[PDB]
Amino acid sequence: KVFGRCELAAAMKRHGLDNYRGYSLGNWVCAAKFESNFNTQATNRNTDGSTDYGILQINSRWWCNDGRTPGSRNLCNIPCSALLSSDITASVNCAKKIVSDGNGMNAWVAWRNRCKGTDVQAWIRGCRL
Ligand code: NA
Repeated sequence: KVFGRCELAAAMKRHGLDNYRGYSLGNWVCAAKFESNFNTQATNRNTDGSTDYGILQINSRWWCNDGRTPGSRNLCNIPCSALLSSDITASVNCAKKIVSDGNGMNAWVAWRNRCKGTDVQAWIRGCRL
């Protein structure tokens, strides 16, 4: 499913991401925009053999099991395919585990290079939250 900007914001807010670990909603919508362009079915393979899945492009090396990433840890205890669902619940639950990790949202390269330090509030403006 391809989410609308405000539709995703509301869905993320309802799942408790607004200000989770101090990161405002704008940060999460911005990350999803540049990671997958709001497409829950987005997949991208990396040179190390791992693959990123879903709206938040969660990596198979440490967070989910896709059956083809040797030495993966599956920290979110879930099949990577579950992260491609129209229901973002799984991606959100795993993201909360990731952001609590230790490096915060810096775990997401697009957020560091394209969202961090910018006016993230702009991503939820005009929305009925
Ligand atoms: Na894994």
